[PDB]
Amino acid sequence: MWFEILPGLAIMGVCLVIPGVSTAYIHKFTNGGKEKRVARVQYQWYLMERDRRISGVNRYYVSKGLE
Amino acid sequence: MFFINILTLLVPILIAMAFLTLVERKILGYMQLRKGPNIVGPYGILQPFADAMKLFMKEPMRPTTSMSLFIIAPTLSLTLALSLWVPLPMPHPLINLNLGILFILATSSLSVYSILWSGWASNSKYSLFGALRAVAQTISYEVTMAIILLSVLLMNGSYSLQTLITTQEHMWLLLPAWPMAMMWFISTLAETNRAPFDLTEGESELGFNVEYAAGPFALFFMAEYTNIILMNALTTIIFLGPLYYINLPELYSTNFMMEALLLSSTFLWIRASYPRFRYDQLMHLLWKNFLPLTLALCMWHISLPIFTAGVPPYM
Amino acid sequence: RMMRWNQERRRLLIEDLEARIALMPLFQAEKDRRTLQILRENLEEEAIIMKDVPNWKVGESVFHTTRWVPPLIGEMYGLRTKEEMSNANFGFTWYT
Amino acid sequence: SAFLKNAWAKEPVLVVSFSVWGLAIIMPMISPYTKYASMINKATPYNYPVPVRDDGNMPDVPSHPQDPLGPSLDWLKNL
Amino acid sequence: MNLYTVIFINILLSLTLILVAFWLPQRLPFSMKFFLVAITFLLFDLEIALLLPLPWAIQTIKTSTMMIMAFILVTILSLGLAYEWTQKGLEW
Amino acid sequence: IVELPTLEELKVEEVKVSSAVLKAAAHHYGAQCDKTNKEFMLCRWEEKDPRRCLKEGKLVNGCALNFFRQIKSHCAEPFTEYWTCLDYSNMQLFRHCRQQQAKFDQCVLDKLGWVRPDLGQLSKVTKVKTDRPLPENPYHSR
Repeated sequence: MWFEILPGLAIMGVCLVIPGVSTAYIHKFTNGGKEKRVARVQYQWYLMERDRRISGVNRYYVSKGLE
Repeated sequence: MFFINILTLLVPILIAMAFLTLVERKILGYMQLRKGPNIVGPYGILQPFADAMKLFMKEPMRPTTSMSLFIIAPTLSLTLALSLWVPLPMPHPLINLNLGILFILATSSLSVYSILWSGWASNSKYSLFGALRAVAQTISYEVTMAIILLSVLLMNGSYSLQTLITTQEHMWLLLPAWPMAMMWFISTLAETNRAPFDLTEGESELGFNVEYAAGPFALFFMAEYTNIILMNALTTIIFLGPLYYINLPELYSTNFMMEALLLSSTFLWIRASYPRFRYDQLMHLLWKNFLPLTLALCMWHISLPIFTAGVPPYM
Repeated sequence: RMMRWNQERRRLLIEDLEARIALMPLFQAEKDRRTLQILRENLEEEAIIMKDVPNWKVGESVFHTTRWVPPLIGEMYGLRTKEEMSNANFGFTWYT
Repeated sequence: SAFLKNAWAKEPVLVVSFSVWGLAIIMPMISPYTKYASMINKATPYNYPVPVRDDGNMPDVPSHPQDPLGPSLDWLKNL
Repeated sequence: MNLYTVIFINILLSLTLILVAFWLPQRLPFSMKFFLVAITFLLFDLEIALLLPLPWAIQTIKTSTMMIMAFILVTILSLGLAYEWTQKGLEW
Repeated sequence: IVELPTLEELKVEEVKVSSAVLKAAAHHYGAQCDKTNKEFMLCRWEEKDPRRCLKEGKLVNGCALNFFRQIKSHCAEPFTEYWTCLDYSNMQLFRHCRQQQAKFDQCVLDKLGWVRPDLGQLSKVTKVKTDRPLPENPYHSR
């Protein structure tokens, strides 16, 4: 019966969600719980870099009004 | 970390790539009143690994040849196909590229060589012709394939595949632009040399695998199937936009999983259902039936934005 | 729907471009302030190394005009941290 | 006309093909929104708007962004 | 760099396979049609290029000229196709 | 020589806050502090030499600093919630956070009275008159 084709599809599927969940949590871990900034245009890289200089060395650390 | 994120996004796809052949040799089976492979392993789950080990152990005959193409070519086919998964924006992409779709279009285009190189490398005048069929059709279908994307982009505003997740937050791009989806789907069927458009490996010997056995056979082989997925996945981002919620990124990937599998299932279903087109029948479709439709609908997609005051926001 | 969605998006495109428009003046004051510092800091080191140099003023515009001239990223960091240099040159392309 | 008919039924792609070619060559000419595209895109502010000195001889220019003077995009709003 | 890292792993994975694959185991076909296609292909491929900047050009303030230009390009090439059809070309 | 200004001459306080924070309040900073901002900018453009317009620049940071101190005094909690949600997004897009935005914007219209500038009305060119003489011979043309 067709249901036997499912085992194979399942294994494919599980192996196609891993990548999307993986890439989207190894980003939120490396960037400090905040989505990796996407610097499409320089302004953004500038702002990002500015952030680095503002604190520690990493941009993800984010200083606030209390600074 | 980034390395781990390279294992994921690769292995997972390779393991899934293996399970597609299985779900191809069973879905084609049940459609043809037969169980398909269930005896090796449970329900045939170990079947893809089994043939892989046989293929690598058999003598790479290396058949008499230009050697460095008998080795370089297979590698290019796997390298480009696995590489094109680098930017796919399943939820977040891995390497977000501002000109992402041009990367995908360019990387696909390079695979036509592997066919050309493999065909010249065998020393069978037959093969030299077989490669010609694929190389010619690939570039041909590429011309409508590219124009169909340019129509899309102009309604997306950018070349970055990440933008479409924000373009398709209210409706799939199938509703609009369905006429091209169909034409993207048929072109995706040609570029993966799948059935309706599989003249290669056709009556030649039912072309560029003729002399390829064991490990070289496998690498292209792997490449084709990974592509089979990738192109289907590009259909599932560009035209069928999976629901995106910024709070939970995986329902995007969960639906990306569901739509990709169904459209991957569709080309499996297409293969069993249709006879293969003639070589000229195939080019007659693209240059006569599709290219005039695509070029005109291309203009409609430069006009729809302007007079409907809908010019898309860059960025 | 596409017409309405992109019109909404375009309005948003306007709402955030203006947000930087407002934030730019501060950045301009900051950039310049920091830029000059890099030039000057390089002057200190410049003098330190050019003093021994025979009859070589510490620094002189290769261009005789007295107009203010932006420094090349190469001038600003060439003698600074090589890593800093690299970041400026190929940093954005490699992004993050 | 008659061929047109058969053409609609035989070789029914070109017909559609040309039809679109034209409809895209017409809608822009006749539409209540075509004008907006050059405006909506014109308005989008990408490069800083540099302020002019106040000779004090200009009433048109608004002295402050929020002033009741100057350009407005309420056309963009409620579009 | 991030891309470089990914790509070299990509080549490495493929070279690894072929290497194991080779190590674990231990004259005149010519039709102008084919050449003609290749040519047409580039004439179309070049056009694809002149059409690729259209996403950035959409945002151009002119708009009228943009479309007037783009429509002329698509129409003149399509006529090229038209003559290709009319002539034996594209008829293999 | 180069007459590059000295460090002590260019050592002034700055906001030094995460890009997001500036962004979150940007719309109101473009509002409460453009009088001086513009001036610095007009100085900057017409007198191509930054070195010449440095002073105006110190005024810029300062005006903003208090802008922040006032925010710190009132509706600070709101602002804190708005920036944190704004920062999480990768492009720090404004529309993901509108509920948090409404609070702070509403509050500053209760406590500080300041107003969020309507779509536009910040892009429009401004007229600011400055004592600094319209630099003649900018470009130091010969």
